[PDB]
Amino acid sequence: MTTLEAFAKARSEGRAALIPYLTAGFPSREGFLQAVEEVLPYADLLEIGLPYSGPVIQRASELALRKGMSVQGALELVREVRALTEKPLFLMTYLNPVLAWGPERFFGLFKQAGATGVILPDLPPDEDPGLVRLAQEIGLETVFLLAPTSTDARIATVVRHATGFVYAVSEVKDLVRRIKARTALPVAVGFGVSGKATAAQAAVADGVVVGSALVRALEEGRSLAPLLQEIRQGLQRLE
Ligand SMILES: O=P(O)(O)OCCCc1c[nH]c2ccccc12
Repeated sequence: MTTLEAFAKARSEGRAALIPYLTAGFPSREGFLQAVEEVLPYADLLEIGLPYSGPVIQRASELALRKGMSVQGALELVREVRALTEKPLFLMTYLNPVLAWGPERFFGLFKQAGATGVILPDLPPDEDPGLVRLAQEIGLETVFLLAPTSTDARIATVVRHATGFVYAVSEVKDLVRRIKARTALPVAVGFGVSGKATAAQAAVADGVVVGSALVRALEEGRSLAPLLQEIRQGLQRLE
C-alpha cells in the first residue's frame, strides 16, 4: 500500500506506526536480509540506510562500508527487499553520494529498484527546491527532517516540501503538536526508542523509527522479535 495508507492503517488500529531502520549491508549482506525478514512482520514501513562516511548508527555504517557496501550494492538490496514486501520502502541518504552519481541518475535508479521514497537528512528543502522537485517528478516521496529547535516558520517551510511523511528528531508530544499545526502529513519521530517505556513516550507520533536499538540487537546477536514486541506494546495507545 501507499505510505499514507500504511500510516492510516496504524492510526485506525489505535497505534503509532512502527518503522524499523536498517543500514544496508549491516552486519553483513545476508545478515541484513535476515534482519529484514525478522522486522517485516512488525513494520508498517521500512527505512533502509545508505551507509556514508549518531555513534551507534555510525558503527553500523562503518562496518557495512568495511564489508564493501556501495550504491550498487544498496540498489540490489533494495530490489531484494521489494521482492519480499509491498510495504513502503524509504532510502535514507546524505547528499554526497547523490551528487557523485548525479541526482537524476541516483534518484532514477532507486525509484526503479523499488524504493517508495527517499529521506534526505542533510538537505534543507527550501535551499534546493529544484532538486526536491526532480526526485518527486521521478516518482519518489521526499522526507525531510525537523529538529526540536525548529521555529514555526521553519516547520512551515519544511512541511511545504515534504511528501510521504515528515521526520522529527531530537519530550515528544510538544514537537509533534507544533508540526501538526502546520501539516496533515504523517509525523514520524526518532529519539533512540529502545523498549516499551520509551516507545510509549513516542506513541503520540503517527510513526516511530527504531534504528539504534536494532543495531544493538544485531551486534549482540539477539533475535529481533522480542525487542520489537516490547516497542509495539509501547506504541499501542491506551485509555
Ligand atoms: O532514533 P534511533 O536511535 O532509533 O535511530 C533512528 C535511525 C534514523 C537515522 C539514521 N541516520 C540518521 C541521521 C540523522 C537523523 C536520523 C537518522
